[PDB]
Amino acid sequence: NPSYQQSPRHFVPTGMHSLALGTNLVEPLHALRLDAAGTTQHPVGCAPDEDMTVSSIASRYGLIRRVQWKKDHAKGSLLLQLDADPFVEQRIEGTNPISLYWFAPVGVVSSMFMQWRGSLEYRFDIIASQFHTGRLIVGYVPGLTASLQLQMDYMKLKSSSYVVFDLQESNSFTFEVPYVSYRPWWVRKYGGNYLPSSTDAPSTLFMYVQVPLIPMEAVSDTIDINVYVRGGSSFEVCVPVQPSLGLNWNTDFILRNDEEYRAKTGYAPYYAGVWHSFSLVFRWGSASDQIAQWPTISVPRGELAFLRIKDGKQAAVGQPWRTMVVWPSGHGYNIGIPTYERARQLAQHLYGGGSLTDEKANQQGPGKVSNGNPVWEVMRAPL
Amino acid sequence: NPSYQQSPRHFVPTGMHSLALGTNLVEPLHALRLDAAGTTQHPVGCAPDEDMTVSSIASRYGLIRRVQWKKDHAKGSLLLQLDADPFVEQRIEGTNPISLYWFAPVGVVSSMFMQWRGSLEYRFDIIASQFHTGRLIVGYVPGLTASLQLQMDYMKLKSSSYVVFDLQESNSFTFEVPYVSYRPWWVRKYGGNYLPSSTDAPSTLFMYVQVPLIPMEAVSDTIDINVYVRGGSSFEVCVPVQPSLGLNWNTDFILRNDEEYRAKTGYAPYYAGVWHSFSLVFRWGSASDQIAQWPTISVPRGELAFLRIKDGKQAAVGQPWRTMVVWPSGHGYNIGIPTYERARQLAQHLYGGGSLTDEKANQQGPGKVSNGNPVWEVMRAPL
Amino acid sequence: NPSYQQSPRHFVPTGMHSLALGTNLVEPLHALRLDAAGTTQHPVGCAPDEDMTVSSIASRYGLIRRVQWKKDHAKGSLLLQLDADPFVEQRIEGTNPISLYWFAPVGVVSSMFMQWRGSLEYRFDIIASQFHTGRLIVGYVPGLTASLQLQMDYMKLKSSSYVVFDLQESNSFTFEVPYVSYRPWWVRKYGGNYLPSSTDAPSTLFMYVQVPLIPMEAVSDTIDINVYVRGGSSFEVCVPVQPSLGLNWNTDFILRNDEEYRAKTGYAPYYAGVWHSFSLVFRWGSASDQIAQWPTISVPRGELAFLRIKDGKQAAVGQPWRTMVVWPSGHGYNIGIPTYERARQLAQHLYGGGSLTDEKANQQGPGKVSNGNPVWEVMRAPL
Amino acid sequence: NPSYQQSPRHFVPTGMHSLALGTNLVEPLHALRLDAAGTTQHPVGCAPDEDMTVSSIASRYGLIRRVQWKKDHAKGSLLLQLDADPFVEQRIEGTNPISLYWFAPVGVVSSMFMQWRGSLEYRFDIIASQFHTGRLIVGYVPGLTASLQLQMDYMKLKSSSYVVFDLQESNSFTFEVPYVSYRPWWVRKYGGNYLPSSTDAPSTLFMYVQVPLIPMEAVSDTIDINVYVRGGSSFEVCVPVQPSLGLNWNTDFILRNDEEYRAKTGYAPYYAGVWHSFSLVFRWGSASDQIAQWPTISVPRGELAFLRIKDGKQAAVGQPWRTMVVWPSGHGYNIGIPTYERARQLAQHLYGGGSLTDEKANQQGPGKVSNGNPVWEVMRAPL
Amino acid sequence: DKDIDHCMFTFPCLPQGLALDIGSAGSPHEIFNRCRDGIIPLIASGYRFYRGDLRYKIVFPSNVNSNIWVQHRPDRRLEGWSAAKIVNCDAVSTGQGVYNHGYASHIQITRVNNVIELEVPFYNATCYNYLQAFNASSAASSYAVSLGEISVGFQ
Amino acid sequence: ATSDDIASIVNKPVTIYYSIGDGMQFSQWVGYQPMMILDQLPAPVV
Repeated sequence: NPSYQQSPRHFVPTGMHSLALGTNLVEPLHALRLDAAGTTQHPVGCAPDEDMTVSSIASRYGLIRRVQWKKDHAKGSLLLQLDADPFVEQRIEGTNPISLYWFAPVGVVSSMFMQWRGSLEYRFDIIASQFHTGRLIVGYVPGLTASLQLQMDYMKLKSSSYVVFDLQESNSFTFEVPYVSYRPWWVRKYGGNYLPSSTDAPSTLFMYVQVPLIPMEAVSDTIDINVYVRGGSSFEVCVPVQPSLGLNWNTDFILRNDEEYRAKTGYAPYYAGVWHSFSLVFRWGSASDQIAQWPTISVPRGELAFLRIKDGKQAAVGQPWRTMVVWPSGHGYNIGIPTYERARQLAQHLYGGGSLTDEKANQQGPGKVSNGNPVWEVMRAPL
Repeated sequence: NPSYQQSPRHFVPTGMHSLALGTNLVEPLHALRLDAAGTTQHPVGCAPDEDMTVSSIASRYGLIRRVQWKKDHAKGSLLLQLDADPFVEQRIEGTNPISLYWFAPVGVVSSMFMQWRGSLEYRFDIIASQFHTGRLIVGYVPGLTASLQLQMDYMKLKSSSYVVFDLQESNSFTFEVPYVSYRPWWVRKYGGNYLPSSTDAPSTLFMYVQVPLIPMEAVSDTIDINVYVRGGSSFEVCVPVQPSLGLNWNTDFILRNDEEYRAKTGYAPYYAGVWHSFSLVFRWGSASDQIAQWPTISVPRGELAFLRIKDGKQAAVGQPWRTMVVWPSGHGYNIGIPTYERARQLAQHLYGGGSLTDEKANQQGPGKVSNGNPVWEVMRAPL
Repeated sequence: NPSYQQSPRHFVPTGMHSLALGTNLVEPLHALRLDAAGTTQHPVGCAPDEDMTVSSIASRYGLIRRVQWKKDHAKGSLLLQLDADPFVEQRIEGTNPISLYWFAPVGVVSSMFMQWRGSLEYRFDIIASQFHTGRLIVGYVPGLTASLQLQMDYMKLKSSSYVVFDLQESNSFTFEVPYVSYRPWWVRKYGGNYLPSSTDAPSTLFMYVQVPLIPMEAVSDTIDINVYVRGGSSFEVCVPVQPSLGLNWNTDFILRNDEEYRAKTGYAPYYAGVWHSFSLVFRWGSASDQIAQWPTISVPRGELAFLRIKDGKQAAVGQPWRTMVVWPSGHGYNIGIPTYERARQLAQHLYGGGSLTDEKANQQGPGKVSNGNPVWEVMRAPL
Repeated sequence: NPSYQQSPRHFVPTGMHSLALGTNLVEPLHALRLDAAGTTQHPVGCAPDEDMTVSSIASRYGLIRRVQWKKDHAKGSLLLQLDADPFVEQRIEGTNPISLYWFAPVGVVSSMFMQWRGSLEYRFDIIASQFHTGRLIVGYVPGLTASLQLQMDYMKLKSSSYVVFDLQESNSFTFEVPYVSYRPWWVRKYGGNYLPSSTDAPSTLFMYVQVPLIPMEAVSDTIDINVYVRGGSSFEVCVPVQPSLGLNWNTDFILRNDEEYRAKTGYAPYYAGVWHSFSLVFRWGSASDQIAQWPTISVPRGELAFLRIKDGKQAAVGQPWRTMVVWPSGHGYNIGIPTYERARQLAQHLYGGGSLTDEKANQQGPGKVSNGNPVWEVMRAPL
Repeated sequence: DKDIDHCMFTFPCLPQGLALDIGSAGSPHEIFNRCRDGIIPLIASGYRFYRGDLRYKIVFPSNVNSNIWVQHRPDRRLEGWSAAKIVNCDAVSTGQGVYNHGYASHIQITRVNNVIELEVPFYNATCYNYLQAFNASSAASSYAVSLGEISVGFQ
Repeated sequence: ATSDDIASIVNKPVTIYYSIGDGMQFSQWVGYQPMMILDQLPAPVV
């Protein structure tokens, strides 16, 4: 035993490693493996064919638009005016209360990032035989705000960058949309559920009809044009933020309007139980001072309110407790008193100027808790 | 004293080293040895003869089946249809309420692991003289579910892999069971006490009688066939999970049915004692607010229940306290009130709509605690 | 300021370094020295002459037996039958209630260790002139249990290892006792104060009289034989456990019989003081809820007990408080109520079925605490 | 992110670096500097001229004695008998209640250390003209205890080490006092304020008159002799302990006699305030249960005591609260009750056998705290 | 009433697993009731002798703060498979029930970390120790089952 | 914890995180499904 008498280190504790960092950083853990050098391995048929990579996800065409190009379109008719961002939109005509949406892979991989830059690539597949002859401008106006989105024609389009395509035999072309902005990157269109920081596109992509469609009398008068979007060779995204998109795997959404009434957060499930400082009262736990607290009901001056639950099956069951009188206990919070009319008379006593200690347990029984935090309906009556 | 002014380290604390990791990992400890470099040593006669190793435990034949092969078996009679997994079974015909079981060493060493793969090896010792002549198929059907387990014969067996053995002089052979599955490994048959994740064998091993036994008139008409199981040369197991087997060293098992009554977990042993907020009451400790809590008895509406212990010797002894009335004290839990008929009248008062504080210590004495958590019988009576 | 963004270490805290380890281990400390490299030094006359070492302490003869060898001893008379372990015994004929004992240095250095092995060495100094002639066996029986300890003679001794010594001129010899056991080590004879794990010696050393003493008529008929014990050249001890020996520096021993009464551990010294939940009561501290707790007196049914201290000088002094009534306060513990006959009447009230709150401070004064935890005598009287 | 799965370190925390260690030890800190490598620097005129060092402080003569050597001294008269330790003494004849003292620099630098050793050096400056002729012994007796300090003369001095000096022309000499002890070091004379561990000097320095002074009729009959002390070339001190000396920068000393009365430590300053468990009472804080506690007054049996402060300006001011009745509140401590005669009648009630709750806030006001912990006078009166 | 020296509980230290405590018939320990015996005595069930050390990692409650001592006592013989289990210690009659001096100990501070991690060495005078369940035929055979007898006590 | 310390546990939050740990290799490219845009979700009208 040599005695070590030199001065020791002098650190800072922290509770947790970094959640943000993910590249150049040996992250220590507690592996639930049996070997300390063990790492999952990929044999010759379990091999990763796809490198997960933004420039390999964004480099995939996704169908985004179906354009009806008929014979009776004039020499200036608009076919599409979609925006020159990766968030090109195709909405599903469904019956859900929140509308689902189709995105190109460049849009989904660009929705997790704050900023993007670079050229896009639109592939137009003009589905025609070799006997349809047409010609169409696919142009690009740098910097159109929404007020200048109208007052367009193909003649204003020809002053900017544009591409005139001759539909004679080859019936597909890729217009590579330029990236012209004042900004090296460009902030995402939608953002999280946050109405500011919602920036429209740098520029707009148009597609007019330069020379109208001239179909033969044996082929059809109409032609579908498919429009595909790909992140180009120069497309790139940088800052990882909250995705602006959600999956369709669970499209249920809960509107939190304040008109309905419930217990406070963390005080549910609750059951009818006795309490020594107060007769039954709704308790969220078995220890003392664990009464379920309740919000204050906005009762106007000169009236009163008792309660009745919307669903008696979700209520706490001693009879299932469907009526309740919410009133301050004096300990700084509102208790919910289960009642048997009696709730109306108790609201007449309390809101009329009485107290709990004025003269004006056996029903506990099994003590079934409520089904989570059930919604309580506020019944209101004049005093 | 140079002053060290550089910035110090910035860690994470954790309370404990890894329980899971066991190979490539220098595990620091607090040795109760006197030397810090000391390690237990094995002299020349204390040497380890057996390397503990799955491929040395599984490479040992264990007797698993005794087959009665008589003269009057026909040319298709089944002798065994055991499964082609290491969990081949031989049950003991005992009188215990839980049945013990014999396993091969491949079965016990394979029961601690989630998955297994590889060939098995069955050694058939056909105990015969050189004057018994017989012949038997030992076949192997890959992939039989339990509904296809019936409708077998030896003719369906010959369409799969099979081995025909000629019993003339040499009277032992090893059929090495193939490993044919769709899966590189194979999930264990039994698992822990958990009825899903219980996967039957990849395949089934059969043994029919190809040519019936022809014994001479001086030798016996019957022959025993011993069947031994070994993990083959290619047998291997991987993921260590809860063993599906237990030892016979303590075959006692406690059924936890909810019909009997006892104190809550952690509130026993308990003794009769006074308490200031409540007369005697059962306490699990000497400090204040250490009353033994009790579960709520499922008393239906219109009846009552008092208590009487099944064994008065395990009860708390002040007289040994064999009767008790469980009722909420108001502090969020049920107290157990020791009584002297008096329990019946107190249950008539409490369940009839009374209280504890209604008008309707000297018996404490030694304060002997109960024998652990004794089982209380719920006596029920109408109100 | 470069920002250090790599992940930091991930340890385990422990409160203390090892108490057990003592050899190959740099033990860090907080030195109360002024120099961090300073170590106590040994100049040329402060030098350590004795290396502290078991093989240098055990290699020292200690006198252990004085043997009276007379002329009238026959040719088979036993002189000593001491055991062949280092714990050879010489008891002091003293008047102390616990008997002190002399040990050889091999016995004291072997009493701190669990196990020992190796040869012992007994030096026999047969104190004689050159005119005493004698001859004596010093033999050694391997493996005598206590039932075979009797039925010995020198003829059974000659079947085992033995040494016959000729007392003619040289009058001292060393019999080196062999180590014959079934065990490479040998567990200590006595152990701590623990009656199992008390293992008798491997073997027994005897010393008979082969040829009786033939003294001349001018020299004495009697001879003393001193018997010295040394750990031999092969003697060695291993595992450090609790020593089986204590010093004579403080031979006081306190018998903890349960018949006398005192306060609980940690609640003494105590003084008479007021308490708000209860009049005086014995308190062990100045803060609230610091009442001295008392054990429950085993009072049989139908009787009572008050208290009277054995020594009024050790009592708490307000008058010195020599009488007290121990009774449960209701807070889960027994308080000790100081009384002025009044203790007898209060015990008649409490054990007769009363309470503390039934109708049936100025004496506090200086508040002298008791002399430690004084012993209280339980006076018992019929109810 | 490589996962770091090896086992981490296993330390001990301590709250603080070493206070004791000061040499070979890099002490980490939190510098309030802006540069982490910055150290205070000493330019060419800010240079340290004096190395702080015991052998440079102790190597400085300090005047310690002024000796009056007259003509009428005989041939054996003692001039000084000061001790041969660095703590040679010159007391100031001042009017302070604690006497200040002059020390040589060897005494002050040797007062911070436990032990010292080595030769001292006394410089005797015999202030004379060249016409004074004298001769004096400066001797040295090794090992004189205080009982042998008397019965000295110069003839007993000549048996030990001595030096005879001839005052003719050169009138200064240095007697280098030997270090003769049985001990390599020597424990300090005074120590901290602790009357044991106060060890007198190893030896004593004497100075007699060998040949008496023979002055001429034109020069004076008297001569002053200055005596200077220096730690010699071999003087050295070792163990740093509490200094036996204090500065004169604050010579105020507070005698803590127990006759006066005050509040307990930590319960002052206090003000008159209300308290819910008790009317005004002295509180040391604003939170509840922060009553100023008071010591128990040693009131004999049959009398009483109220209080009156010695200085009403230091008292708590509501009127300035100069009277108070100290009595146990029941919560284990003594409260101080402010009174308006009323203190005498309340002491008649409490010490006469009453209580606080017997029948026998508006004066709070500003709530000025007391000036620290003011001294309270105990007025005593018969019951 | 426990003193500072009194051991709170003890257990003989052996790789065979303890005498398996299902629990009382009312309140069973649900792991040893339902998940019978675990892995290490399932492998040590298949062998006869062992020679080696053991590790322990005792985990303490977090409501307690008190300093905890841990003794290894290799002196102790194991008298049969009955009482080869964890013994909540009663009042002290011998030196079994207290903290002892010479035996190897360690003190975990519960306020820093409530887990003490051990390495209990092979301090037997044997070649190797017994590994199945143990009926104590020979009187010295009982010195050869457990590595020792660890006692944990609160201060 | 036993059933006396189980009351401090009741209705306390436990949050779980996850990342993919350096061996994760997503293999077969399958296009995305219909997405929902988040800032078109309705605001909680007062």
